[PDB]
Amino acid sequence: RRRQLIRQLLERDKTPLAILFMAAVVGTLVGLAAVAFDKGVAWLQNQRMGALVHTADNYPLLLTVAFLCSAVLAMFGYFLVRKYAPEAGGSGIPEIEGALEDQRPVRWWRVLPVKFFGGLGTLGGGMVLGRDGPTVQIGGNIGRMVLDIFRLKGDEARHTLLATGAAAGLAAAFNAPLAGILFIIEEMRPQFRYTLISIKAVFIGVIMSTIMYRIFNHEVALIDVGKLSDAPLNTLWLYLILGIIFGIFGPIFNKWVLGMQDLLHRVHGGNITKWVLMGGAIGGLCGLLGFVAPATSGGGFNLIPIATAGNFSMGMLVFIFVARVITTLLCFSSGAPGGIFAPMLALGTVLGTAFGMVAVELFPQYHLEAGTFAIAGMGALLAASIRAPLTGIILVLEMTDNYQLILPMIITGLGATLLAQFTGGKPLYSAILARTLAKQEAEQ
Amino acid sequence: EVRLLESGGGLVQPGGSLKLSCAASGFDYSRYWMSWVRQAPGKGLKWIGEINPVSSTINYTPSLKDKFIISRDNAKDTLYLQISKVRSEDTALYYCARLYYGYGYWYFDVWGAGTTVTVSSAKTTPPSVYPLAPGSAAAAASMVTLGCLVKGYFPEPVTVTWNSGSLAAGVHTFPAVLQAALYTLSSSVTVPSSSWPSETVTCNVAHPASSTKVDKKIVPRA
Amino acid sequence: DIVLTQSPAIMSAAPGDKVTMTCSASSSVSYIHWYQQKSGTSPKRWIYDTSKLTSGVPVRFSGSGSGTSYSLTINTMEAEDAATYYCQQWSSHPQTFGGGTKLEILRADAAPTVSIFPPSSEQLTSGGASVVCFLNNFYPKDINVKWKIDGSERQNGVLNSWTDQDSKDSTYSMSSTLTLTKDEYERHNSYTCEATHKTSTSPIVKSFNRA
Ligand SMILES: [Br-]
Ligand SMILES: [Br-]
Repeated sequence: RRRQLIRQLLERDKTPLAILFMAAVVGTLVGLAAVAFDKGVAWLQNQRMGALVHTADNYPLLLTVAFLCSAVLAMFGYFLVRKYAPEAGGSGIPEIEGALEDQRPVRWWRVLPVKFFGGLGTLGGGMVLGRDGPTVQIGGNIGRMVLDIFRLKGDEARHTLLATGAAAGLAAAFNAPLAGILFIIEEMRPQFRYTLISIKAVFIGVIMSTIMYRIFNHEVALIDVGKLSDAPLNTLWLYLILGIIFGIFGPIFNKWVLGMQDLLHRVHGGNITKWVLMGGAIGGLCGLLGFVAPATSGGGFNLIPIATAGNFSMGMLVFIFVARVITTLLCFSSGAPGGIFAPMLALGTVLGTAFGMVAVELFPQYHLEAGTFAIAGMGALLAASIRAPLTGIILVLEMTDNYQLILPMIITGLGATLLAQFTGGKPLYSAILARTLAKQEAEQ
Repeated sequence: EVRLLESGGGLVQPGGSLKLSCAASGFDYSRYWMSWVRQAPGKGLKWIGEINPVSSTINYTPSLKDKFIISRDNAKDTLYLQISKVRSEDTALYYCARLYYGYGYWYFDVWGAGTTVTVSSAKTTPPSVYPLAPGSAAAAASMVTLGCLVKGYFPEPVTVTWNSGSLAAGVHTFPAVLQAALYTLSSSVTVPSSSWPSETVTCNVAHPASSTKVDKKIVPRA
Repeated sequence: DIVLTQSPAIMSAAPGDKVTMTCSASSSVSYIHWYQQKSGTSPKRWIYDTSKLTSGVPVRFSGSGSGTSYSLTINTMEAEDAATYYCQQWSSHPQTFGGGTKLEILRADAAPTVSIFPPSSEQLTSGGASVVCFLNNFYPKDINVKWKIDGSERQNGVLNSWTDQDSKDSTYSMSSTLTLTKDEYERHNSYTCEATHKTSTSPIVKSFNRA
């Protein structure tokens, strides 16, 4: 196939000007889509705060106006999903992945409104859910929307504009341009066959998306953790150990989300009214725990700078880790709309800080900072559970800007993904697609 | 250049306290751990303690509750050591050192000049400075040896220079020996027979502890 | 904690000659460091991580070893190599230095240039009499000094003080001072000072008589 290759080589990277321009417009909208979405989640979280002030005397009435407010917004978001778009539940990265395998539809006329307003209810109630899910699915659909509207033809355009949608989606969610592109490249594309996703174009959409976000967000970063200490060569072995610890935890955590989907499905059976009521109680438990014990609730981005700085005790870290494991399962496995990425950063940090603590006390000759162990453990639940480690690394590299820690971050991450493989575990997004594609047939 | 300049060390009474101070110049003093090492007279280098840049972990040698107190003023580019209930064990030369690493086994990267801490009940006393000229019927050879004896001062140190440091070849100043809570030492200057007594040789001593600056002329005897 | 004992506590060696000290640990130890202290100067980091020369450290220097034994070494010793070399460990915590190994030049024997001095008229006036005797510029450092007052040995009131090996000529020097009261000093007439070295069987008498 030599004369064919010589021909193909000379024709490499000639993306059609039409997809390059349409990549620009998809990114722009997904940036605005995300920006609007973030600002809207923030405004609800504020309103919820301003309510606990008007009622700050009567602590029982306080705990009551805190539970109901998060339940009402949660139910509103559960209902918006079952009634009008049932595949905008949970994260939604499984669906956009399916859409690229051409096994699942992109119902953009339904989910764009369902995910945005439904997410605003669940995220803005302070449930344990990420902006990733929503902005990545919203942005995938926005990519379809413009494919239809301009009726571009070809596989290239469908797969590309679908892809640069999800990419611009994840970049604008974490101010993470590289992490978006690397999410498509390592995790989102169809994994068992060739594809025509133009990468030059996924880049143009990511650029545009991230500029939109910078237009409404500058001067403040999502995670400010400062510049930590370096890691000396004789320390590396301790990071490879930490990864091993994650690689056995990753797959255990996968099992729990899947079974909790089942365990919570038994609660409503399928019934659009039991289900919504359940997420009212779930969201309401979150709105309560957000007043009485904040670090056990919310997206988790708030407690990461605190945990890195060693400002929690080892006893608090154990508490938070158990509780947050619980409320991540209650909130993500229920199917409420919203991602799992962001709370897997939290879980990974808290566990990483605690291991840093013990390593400090066992080895003073090493001159450790426990913060460097949290920063290696931020991308480690990503790597051990959803098995996209090169994305967690470049995500965590981008959000915390401690390049000097690249080696122990890589090293922890391969340890987590190698022990996840070898202890018999499955990439979380793919084992959700499979159970979804395996019922979209078992009905026959 | 990278400079460590510690100060504060002098004469203290047993059971007293002192606060040493190290002044870092010419590098980003943050981001480094700092450490203190002390060297008892004619003995080995011993580690006191260390402090990390955010002052969040401070370790000290297996020694005593509030004996040592290391702290740092990252804004002032200065590192501090407080010694309490001072024993005579603590009479030593104190070093301030910056810490680094290679393969990760930490070394003492840059040391400073030191400051000396003297712990004694004995009181400051200025030296009496006496000239040593050669005897009346001396064997006037090619080289003539002069001296001056610095007797009965406390504490260490005295500095001895000859003709304000011009006469520099052939001088020796011996170690002071301590007896009955006072110090004595003497300095030798060898010159050629043509220098003395034709020109003037002078012995200049300074004991700062006691604000003593004195010049003693060496004149011939009899 | 981990105790480090350096082997030739003191030693001498000619220029252009091959020097080797030792560091030895009570337990197992990894990646030792070495510091060079000259008299009057801050310790200098000399070698680190068992083997690595610091920037400046001339290449004749070199370290080696494993586990519980290490070493420093100078292929061709120079003049400026004379100092104390402290080994130091932090493989374990806390860290520990070694006792020291003093390196001095070796040279041709030289005999002491002896000098004797009578108490100054000034010291006398205030009431004491100290007789000073300089033993100057000899090698090796071993010497003995004896005092005679009207030709009789005297042991009380004598204090001696050697210099550190010299910079320029790498000899020693040493003073001995006999202190009496002006009273006791005037009872007697001949004070003598006898330097008993290795470079002769016959001591070097210097003395003076008050007349
Ligand atoms: Br999902
Ligand atoms: Br988030």
